[PDB]
Amino acid sequence: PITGLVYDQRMMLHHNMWDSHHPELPQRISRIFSRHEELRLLSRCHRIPARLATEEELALCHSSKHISIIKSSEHMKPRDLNRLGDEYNSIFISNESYTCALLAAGSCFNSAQAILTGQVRNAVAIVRPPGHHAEKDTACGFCFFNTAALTARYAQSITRESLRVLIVDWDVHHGNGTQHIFEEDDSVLYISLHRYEDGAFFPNSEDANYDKVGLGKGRGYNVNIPWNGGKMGDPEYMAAFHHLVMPIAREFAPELVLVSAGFDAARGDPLGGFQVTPEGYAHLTHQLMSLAAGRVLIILEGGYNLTSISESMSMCTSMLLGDSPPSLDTPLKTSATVSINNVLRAHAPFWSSL
Ligand SMILES: O=C(NO)c1c(F)c(F)c(F)c(F)c1F
Ligand SMILES: [K+]
Ligand SMILES: [K+]
Ligand SMILES: [Zn+2]
Repeated sequence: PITGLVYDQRMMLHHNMWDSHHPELPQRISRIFSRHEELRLLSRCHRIPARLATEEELALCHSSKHISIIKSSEHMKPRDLNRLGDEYNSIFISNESYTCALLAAGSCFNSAQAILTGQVRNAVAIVRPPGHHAEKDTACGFCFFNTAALTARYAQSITRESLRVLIVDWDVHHGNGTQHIFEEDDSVLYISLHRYEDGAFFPNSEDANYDKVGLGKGRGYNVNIPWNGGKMGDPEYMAAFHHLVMPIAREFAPELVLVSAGFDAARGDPLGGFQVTPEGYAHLTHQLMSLAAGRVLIILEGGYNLTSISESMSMCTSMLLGDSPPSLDTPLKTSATVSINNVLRAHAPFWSSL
């Protein structure tokens, strides 16, 4: 009954050389790691080493063109880096960015391999840059390669092609890249909760709405839970898990669970505007542990209040370690009930548990 942890200080080297106060800070990962030490959680975990993803691994989800362009940034000069970053939606690049994105992915591959071989029951990956906005052919929203998507395909590559992987994306933003990568796939169930605001919230696309249920063989295997007009918090997230995430997940019966665990829905986040508490994230983690015989990998995505993300992700690791859930502190915001009912109607054709 062992929990893996991967963290490598080298991933701090990715930085914004024009705006050193950009919220996707190097110290996002060192702060989370530190909170694990001062809570004495780190000594309770088995440390899993980081490694570089290979280019062949990147090709599991990304085009050769995209891989070559990001790879080339390693040797670019500052003006050329600024030029190239400005060509994407919300990207900054330094000479170390490519290596850091490689390490983030390879860290998650090693963790998934530890889980699937039974060396650990579950694991946490304290990694940056994030992944879930990255598409097959382009970088986006602070993400270069789609770490969680790659890990799902890597896992299938060391087990069997049709291994059922559930990705739960509780980052406050829609994982546009993850949805698109698996949109026609019934082996990877993608469930995202996200602030939507009728398309006004980043990444600013109606792809995130509840009626995008998947395509082709994938119809039913893409579940968008979009929030509108409300400062959502633990009550809304508990209700979404009770009515939607957990029944669908149980029916799908995943063999591996990946959490795209952004902590920007947290109370205090400067961007998310939501109020999920650390005990909220602990309860969400604890519920997912009832799936896949406990085979859960928690992957850091976004989250920009250094205190909030450090407390929030430490509480997730505490639940993976088997600690009992802390106690939560209200009626759902009326628009949250609407959102949940919209998803319920959109997916009950495909999931009899709804
Ligand atoms: O955290 C994010 N995504 O997970 C994120 C964000 F919070 C922003 F404010 C952005 F402008 C952006 F491009 C992003 F990708
Ligand atoms: K999300
Ligand atoms: K899918
Ligand atoms: Zn986010």
